Amino acid sequence: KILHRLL
Amino acid sequence: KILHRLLQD
Amino acid sequence: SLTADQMVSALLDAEPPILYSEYDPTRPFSEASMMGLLTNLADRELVHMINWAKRVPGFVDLTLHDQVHLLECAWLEILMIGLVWRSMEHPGKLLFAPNLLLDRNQGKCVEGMVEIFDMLLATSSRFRMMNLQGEEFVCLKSIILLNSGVYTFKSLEEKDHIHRVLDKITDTLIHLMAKAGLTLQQQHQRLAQLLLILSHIRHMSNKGMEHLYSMKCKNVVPLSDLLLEMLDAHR
Amino acid sequence: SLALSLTADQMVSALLDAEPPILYSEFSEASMMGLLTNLADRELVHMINWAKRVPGFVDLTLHDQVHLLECAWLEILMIGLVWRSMEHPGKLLFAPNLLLDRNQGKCVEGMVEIFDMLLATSSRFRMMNLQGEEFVCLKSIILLNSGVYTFKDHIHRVLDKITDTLIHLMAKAGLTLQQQHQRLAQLLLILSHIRHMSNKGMEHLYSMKCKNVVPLSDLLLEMLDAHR
Ligand SMILES: Oc1cc(O)cc(/C=C/c2ccc(O)c(F)c2)c1
Ligand SMILES: Oc1cc(O)cc(/C=C/c2ccc(O)c(F)c2)c1
Repeated sequence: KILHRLL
Repeated sequence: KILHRLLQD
Repeated sequence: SLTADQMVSALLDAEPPILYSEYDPTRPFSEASMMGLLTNLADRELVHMINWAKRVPGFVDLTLHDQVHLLECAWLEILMIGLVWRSMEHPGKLLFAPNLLLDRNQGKCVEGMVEIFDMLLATSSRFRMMNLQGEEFVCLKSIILLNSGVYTFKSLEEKDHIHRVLDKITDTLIHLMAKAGLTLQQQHQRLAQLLLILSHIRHMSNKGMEHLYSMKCKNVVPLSDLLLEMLDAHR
Repeated sequence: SLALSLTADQMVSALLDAEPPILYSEFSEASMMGLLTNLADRELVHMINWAKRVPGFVDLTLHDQVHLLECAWLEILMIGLVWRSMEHPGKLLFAPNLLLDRNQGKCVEGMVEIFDMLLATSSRFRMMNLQGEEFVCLKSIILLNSGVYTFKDHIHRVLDKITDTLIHLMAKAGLTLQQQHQRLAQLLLILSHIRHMSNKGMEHLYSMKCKNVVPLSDLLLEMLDAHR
């Protein structure tokens, strides 16, 4: 998920 | 309304 | 105009009874069967809650319209926190009634019910971990009644009153903790811990609200007229 | 591991420094919807990097970090808006160039309902005279608390510490012991209402999905799918 990458 | 009634009792 | 002990005894005396269901553990449960039981139980508990609400110190001082609003907004919340309190010493289980003790697995007999079950179970587990007291429980239940609808509201000066008793229940909660022998810091933290639960309880209510609304549209089991009224306040 | 080792002023300055910026935006129904969702998507990116600065948030595993943000992103988004719109009564300051009315909320189905709740919260913050140091504490509390049940001993320790931080601010402000308890309670009761707006906002957002009005960014649809 993109949320992972931002984190 | 039933609540309207039940509270008035 | 009450002391906290007078406040607590006022709440403890006003406590609604624990009702039973017509459930007979001789036959298993379907979707519509378990739905009929829970909604029939919720309807009968609703009646007791209303007469309990009229005994919460300061609730009568409100107008009939505001009394209606608060109960319309918090009925499923007050309902749920009562369950969570009953199911406290039945880990992994939900005590809807003394004859109706349910499992997480049994929650899968109804579509989307299991999700709300775990949340209720998690809240019951949390109350157990915090070792919630009955005096603390009746305070939180009164807080939900006075607070959950106080925002969705000229002349008035009644909101100012609602916050007054609210602040008084806060004082009452602190008296209990201070009486228990907690340090000043432990009181603050425990007070905070308790009121943060109500955020989660509100979440379960909203999820629960939309759920049995689907049932009303899916037409699985008939719902009592009082229950449909409380449900229509939430659109 | 590291968050518990701060003073409250060290805790406050940690939160104040981590504050996300105020973004700008670029009315029909779909037009106002495009604006708000585009704004929310850009604000979401800042929030994530803000979340990674909340003391003790990094100490959690990547999965738990995801869960908490999935659960509270609309809440954090809303309490921020409510905070901005604090000194614009009867109005919502989504952006410095996007100040909206309760009447303008009627440009979208069921939007006005959530508007009044947001306006009521902003009014409440104004009445309580909420401080910026108190605001960043509540916003952090929501992040740590909103998803902590749907799963821990550490998160509560951090939560308890923010409680200590909140009390330090009030005691610093010259409030009596009783006034501190009551104000602490008053604040945390708002979060119950903010949760309610989030859930109402979540489904309204979902109704514009399926029944397509304006396309939504992939990041926004991801956060929206965490809530069923
Ligand atoms: O007496 C109580 C007490 C109580 O706490 C809960 C209930 C039932 C809650 C409920 C009912 C139907 C649903 O579809 C649902 F999702 C939840 C009944
Ligand atoms: O009812 C709805 C529907 C909908 O699609 C969005 C919203 C909220 C959008 C929003 C955007 C930016 C913010 O900073 C914020 F707090 C909220 C509310």
